[PDB]
Amino acid sequence: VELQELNDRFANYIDKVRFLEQQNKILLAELEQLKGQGKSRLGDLYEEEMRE
Amino acid sequence: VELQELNDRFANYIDKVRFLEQQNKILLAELEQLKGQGKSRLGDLYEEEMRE
Amino acid sequence: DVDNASLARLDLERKVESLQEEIAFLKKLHEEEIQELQAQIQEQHVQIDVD
Amino acid sequence: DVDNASLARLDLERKVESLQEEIAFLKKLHEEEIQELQAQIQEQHVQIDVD
Amino acid sequence: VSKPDLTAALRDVRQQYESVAAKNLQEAEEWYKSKFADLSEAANRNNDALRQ
Amino acid sequence: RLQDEIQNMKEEMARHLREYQDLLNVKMALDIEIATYRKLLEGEESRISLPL
Amino acid sequence: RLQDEIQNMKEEMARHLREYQDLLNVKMALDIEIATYRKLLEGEESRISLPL
Repeated sequence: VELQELNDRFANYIDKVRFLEQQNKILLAELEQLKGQGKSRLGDLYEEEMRE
Repeated sequence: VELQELNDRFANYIDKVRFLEQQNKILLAELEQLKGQGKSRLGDLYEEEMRE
Repeated sequence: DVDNASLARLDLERKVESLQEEIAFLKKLHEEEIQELQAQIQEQHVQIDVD
Repeated sequence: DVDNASLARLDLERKVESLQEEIAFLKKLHEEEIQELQAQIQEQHVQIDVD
Repeated sequence: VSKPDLTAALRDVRQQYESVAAKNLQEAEEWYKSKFADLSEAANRNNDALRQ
Repeated sequence: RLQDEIQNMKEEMARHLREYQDLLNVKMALDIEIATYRKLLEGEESRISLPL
Repeated sequence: RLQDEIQNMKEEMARHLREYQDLLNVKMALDIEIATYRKLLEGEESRISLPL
């Protein structure tokens, strides 16, 4: 009974892993956007305007 | 020994809770650097053409 | 007065260049507000403050 | 020749006009991003319940 | 399961105050930028009609 | 006025460092609840892991 | 006009300097999680009981 209660306690801490793996996907999306897709394209577009 | 391995397995999944907490805190320490400098480090190549 | 105006355009361009790092900042700090408003909508649904 | 110098000066005019709105956007969408992110970093955390 | 969580209700109120404190400061900074743009370009309009 | 908004912004950011201090009081309560959830996982899998 | 364009960029920068400082305060809360994960390893070594 303590085996099953501690089995289901490790299952509760796996659901706590899934919750922090979801937080880890928020802070990952928030890392990429400005650095990756912001100034790469918005620089390239204005770099051709100020070259003109 | 099964209830003890499943206690230590809940300790392993508490250390996966701490691991996804530590991964989201690494992505936080990287995204603050990549917001603060990730515009400017991709600008400074193009914008130093434009400044010259 | 094309030169006197152009020296004045370069002091405006110095603002524009610096402020166009700041466009690239601004246009993706808004995609990031839409990720972190999707974080505050997500994060009552999980978790709650994490149980 | 005066038209070509006016085409040069015209890009930096229309830019420094537009970039007054891009500052007025920058302040908001930055301070909105940092505040939703610093709400995420608080929702990161804990519940328990009690015996 | 008979723990309809009080620590979640105390976690909400903290993460909600952390979010509110950040957003109430960021709103005040973004209105300061926006009000500075309005007042500066109203001062430019008056300068420029006074140049025309 | 734009030089005073650079100063009001530094002090609004000094106020956001207090809004984040009061959010950090709630975050440190969740971090104590995580340090306690460790001891609950440690206690429950130990009830499952058992004597001679 | 050039003096105002120079002040507008500094107010935007002066806010972003603490938008990253509050992301370093979020990273400091992740170091409380890293400090708590050592008590999770001390807790896992305790959790197993190694039966009896």
